[PDB]
Amino acid sequence: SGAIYVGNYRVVNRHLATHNDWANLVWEDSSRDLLVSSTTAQGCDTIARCDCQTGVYYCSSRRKHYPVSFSKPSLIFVEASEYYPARYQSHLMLAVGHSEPGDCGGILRCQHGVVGIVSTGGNGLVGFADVRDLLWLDEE
Ligand SMILES: CSc1ccccc1CCN1C[C@@H](C(N)=O)CC1=O
Ligand SMILES: [Zn+2]
Repeated sequence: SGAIYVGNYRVVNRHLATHNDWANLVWEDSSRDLLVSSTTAQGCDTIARCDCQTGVYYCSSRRKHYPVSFSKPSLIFVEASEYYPARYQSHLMLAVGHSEPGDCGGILRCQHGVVGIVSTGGNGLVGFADVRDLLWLDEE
């Protein structure tokens, strides 16, 4: 689990969104595994606006932050899971790293701020849903 809190927005994995998230919905995209809801309190995270390919992510199944090299956001085939059939997920970046299903939501960050959140994985790979192109998260 986990979320990004920027401005009056909460960014979560679409497959982990709560009823309160759906009842306060701003935007959702199943192909990206992302959902954004509105919040009453202002958050403290800043979004990275860059092309970094190295950063650090939080892995809840290890209680550790790991430095990683990750691919550019792309259209990647993701195996069937409890939440989606086997399909292509867009704006996904892959890295070598430990992940388990409940690791979704962990933040990947670089020197500029938050880059995205854990969304996929298995067999020593971890995939992150990018948020750097969502410029509207910085305003309103
Ligand atoms: C850290 S994810 C992971 C790790 C180990 C094994 C399996 C997984 C993938 C689990 N997933 C991927 C999500 C998606 N974005 O399609 C939906 C879901 O249930
Ligand atoms: Zn950066």
